Amino acid sequence: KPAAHLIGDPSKQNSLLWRANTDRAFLQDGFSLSNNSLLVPTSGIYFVYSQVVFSGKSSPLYLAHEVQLFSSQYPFHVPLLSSQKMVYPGLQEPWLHSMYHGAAFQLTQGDQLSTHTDGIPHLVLSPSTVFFGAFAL
Amino acid sequence: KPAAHLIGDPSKQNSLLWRANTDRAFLQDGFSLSNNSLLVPTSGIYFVYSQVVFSGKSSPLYLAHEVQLFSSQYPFHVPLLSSQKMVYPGLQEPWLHSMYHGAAFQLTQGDQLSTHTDGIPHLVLSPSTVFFGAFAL
Amino acid sequence: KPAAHLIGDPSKQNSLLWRANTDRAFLQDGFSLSNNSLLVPTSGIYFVYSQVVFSGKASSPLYLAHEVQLFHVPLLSSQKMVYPGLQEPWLHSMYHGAAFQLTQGDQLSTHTDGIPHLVLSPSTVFFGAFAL
Amino acid sequence: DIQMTQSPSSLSASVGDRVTITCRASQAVSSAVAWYQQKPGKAPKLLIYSASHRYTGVPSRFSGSGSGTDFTLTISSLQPEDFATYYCQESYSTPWTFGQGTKVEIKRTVAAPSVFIFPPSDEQLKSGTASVVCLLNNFYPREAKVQWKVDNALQSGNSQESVTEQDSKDSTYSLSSTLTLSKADYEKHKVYACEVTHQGLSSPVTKSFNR
Amino acid sequence: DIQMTQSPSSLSASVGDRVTITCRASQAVSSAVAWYQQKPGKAPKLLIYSASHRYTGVPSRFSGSGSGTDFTLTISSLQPEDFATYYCQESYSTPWTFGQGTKVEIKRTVAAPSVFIFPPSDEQLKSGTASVVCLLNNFYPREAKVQWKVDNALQSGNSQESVTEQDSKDSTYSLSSTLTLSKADYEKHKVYACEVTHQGLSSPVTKSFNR
Amino acid sequence: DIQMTQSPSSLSASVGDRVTITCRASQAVSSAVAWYQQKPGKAPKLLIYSASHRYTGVPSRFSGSGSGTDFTLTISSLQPEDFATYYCQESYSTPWTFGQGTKVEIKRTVAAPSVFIFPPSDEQLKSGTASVVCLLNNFYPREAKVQWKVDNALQSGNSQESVTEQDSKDSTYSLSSTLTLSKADYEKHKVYACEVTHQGLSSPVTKSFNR
Repeated sequence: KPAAHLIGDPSKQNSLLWRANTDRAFLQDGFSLSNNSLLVPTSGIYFVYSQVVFSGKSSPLYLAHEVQLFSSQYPFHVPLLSSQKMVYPGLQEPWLHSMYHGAAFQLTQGDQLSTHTDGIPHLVLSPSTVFFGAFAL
Repeated sequence: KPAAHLIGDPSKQNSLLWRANTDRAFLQDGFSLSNNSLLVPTSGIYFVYSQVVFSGKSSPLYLAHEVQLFSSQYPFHVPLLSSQKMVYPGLQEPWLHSMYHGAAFQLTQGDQLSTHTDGIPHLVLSPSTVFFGAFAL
Repeated sequence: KPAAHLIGDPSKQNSLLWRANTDRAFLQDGFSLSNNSLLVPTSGIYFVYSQVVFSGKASSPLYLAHEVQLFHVPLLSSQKMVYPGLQEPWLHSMYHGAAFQLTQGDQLSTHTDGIPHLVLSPSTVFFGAFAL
Repeated sequence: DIQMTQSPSSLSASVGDRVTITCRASQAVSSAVAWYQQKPGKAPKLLIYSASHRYTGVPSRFSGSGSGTDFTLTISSLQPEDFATYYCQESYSTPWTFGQGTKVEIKRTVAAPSVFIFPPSDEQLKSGTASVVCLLNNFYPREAKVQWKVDNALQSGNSQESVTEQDSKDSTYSLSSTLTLSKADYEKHKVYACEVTHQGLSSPVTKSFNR
Repeated sequence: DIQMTQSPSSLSASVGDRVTITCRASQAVSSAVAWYQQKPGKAPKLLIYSASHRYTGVPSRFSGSGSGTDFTLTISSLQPEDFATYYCQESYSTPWTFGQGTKVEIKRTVAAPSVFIFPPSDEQLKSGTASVVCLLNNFYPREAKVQWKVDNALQSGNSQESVTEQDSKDSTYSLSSTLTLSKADYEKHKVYACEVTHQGLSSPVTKSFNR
Repeated sequence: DIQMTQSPSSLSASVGDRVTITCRASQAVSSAVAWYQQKPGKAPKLLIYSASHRYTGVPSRFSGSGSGTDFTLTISSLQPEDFATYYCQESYSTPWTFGQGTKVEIKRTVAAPSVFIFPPSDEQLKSGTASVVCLLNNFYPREAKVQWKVDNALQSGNSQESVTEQDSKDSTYSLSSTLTLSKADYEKHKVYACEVTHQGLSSPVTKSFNR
């Protein structure tokens, strides 16, 4: 059974570039990355999940993080999983927001799972706090 | 292998009606809806998950979402997965609260999965934000 | 195919002791507890999940955390940091899960901070895993 | 609920013929449709589930297609034992409403009936009523005509018929007409005829007995 | 910890009998229960895991049921190579406590023991110690009682016993018992008796000697 | 991108030898590595995927090992038909870079070549050019030297060689040398010679014709 669990590269801090080549991250039975996307190995149902954590501290700060499926038609990107938060100005204490979700999706071979994030500078890059994963049912 | 992923009906806005007949919704290998419940197709272990998102802009406002298993006993429903949040009056900005959870459960054939929700009007009814789903292990 | 769903003992309220012997909780096909840790029955890939919920009613900040360790290395982590001047009661819920390659005899356990503030019921505080 | 509108209501085809049956669902319904086959006086048999999946044991000539809202059961080579009433069933919602059924009859080369006439039993005649029975045996098509003649005076409203279902080997019918009258009226007449008109007979056959 | 209380501790059965062994747990324990077979001088053998699942190559006359607290092993038709001790074991928690075992032994008819008494040898008396032996021979069932009297005064804590396994022919037991006391105390007294109580004995048998 | 550095570029081993080939990756790559086998003028064959898994119908002498960064194809007992370029490939990222290949040659006992010479065809002399052809047949090793003497005067830049691939049975090679020259210059001379040097010949073999 195909499975993959991805992790952020902490060496970037201004990008969320996924990897699978450490302790705690992996590709298995056919998964593969193509330009920061995860590539569905065969058609079938897949549980897909992803977690992020932001922290910190004029205008409102928009946080967001989405698991996407690349498509050929307009949009080019349909959202499978979505979360937003919005941290505001006058906060006398440091903040910390955490987004987790996962669901089952029928996918086909060669489909592309990517993630888009807003508030990347605020991400908490560690193996247990920011991840992207998928496995075949 | 049985699996189902359910979506809310946007044409309702006062009730949370699960449906499986659209894009990004499905029944597979025996799942079936019965009066807004999910019918467990055979006995075995299932991963059961759900997500909701609430949003808005005198008295406190109570939000809650729960994955229930119908029972013959009393109070006829036993809680499998539960979350609350409590959004209060004097908020100078719009709010948005999100609730996710999933776990493995031993169910038998004919069991009925449903969800009780508190705060229905404030639900964000879109496929990537409000869903209910289960699959066989 | 192995699977476990563990649940808190509410007869403790100052320790979070897991059990799989009630309604809604179980061990299937090889799992076992050993001193509050889930023992991995065979080597392979598992999905591991946990949820907790803290609550209070409001001098110094209060640190909340919940973690799924590999008995110490964190697999799943979360924090929150509730502060003093809160004119209304509070409630923070934490959930996460993911796939991990585990070997036979690996020990899944959980650390928690702010244990007194936990909300112990079957549907609010749990910890479980299943083989893929 | 969800309504299932199966078409056509019935159909007739010969052995070898490709038979297509349609089912249209009131809503969109995924592939959550099943097909059953029921021979009279017996329980339905599962034929197809999940729109296209053939239930185990079901021969290859049975196949199911369709998705969303239009569904189709197809028998490619209709067989002499394939006559039955086929139902579609939506499997998505509850209750699991069935289509109204489609009755399939098998077409066959014409076959003349074999006529047999049975007089009243001696022990029934002590009961004060006489039952005379005529038997049309192994014919096709179904349409036959039975005339009851009593001393050549033909009879009107005192006879009842019944037909078997088509044989699963030879695809033929059988008829049983029962002329009934009081012993009082049976003692009055001498000649009891049974006259059969059919498409395989080139001229009506009469079977009779003297009382 | 978790306690596993097997019952009965032993049971006598015959071939083709249905044998039911129970195991009751101190906690609820999911279904995390196993069963093992053990013959003397050999390691245990896995029969059943997960309460009801049979380990590979285990014959189907073996089965397990039960959930929560009451678990049972059941041999449907006993076979001559099934006479062993059966252990249940909780697999839920650590350590993985075993029950104390049930011994399945061979049923046969009641058989009174035949009693023999042996005085100390003379060469043993040179050692300063005196062993008196009582032999109970070829009896059934196993429950036998031995009383040592020394000049009609009965002894308490100076005897050791030992019983054989069911004989490989008549399935009987045999018990040895050894009163053991100094050459000093041995000379003080004259009459040494050995009183046996058994189920096959209608009144108690006393064997004795004078020194 | 990622780079896949295979080594050695080329090796030579006898039949039944254990052959071992390495691939070092530019990054860590999980176990996402595949191995292919390519015989000349044919598409690659998949041997191993996922570092160690053998694709179906690949014989058991091919094995793959390695993790993270240093990977290894192993042929336990080399067969005369296993001569090929072997490619490793990273399956982790895109594009899925292959390594540069490893030419596995088979080592054999030495075998002197059989020499044959061919004059120019009469129909080709009409064209105004004369090709002379020398064949060296079924030799080993590949290293051979062909000299062209025209009237004992050796030629320089007017011949071309081409060699076949190792035979799949006897593991030999064959070479074709083609001395090409104008019809004019062909008829100025009489003796056309072909002088072959090879390890299998203790003394160089010349083969020639007159015109």
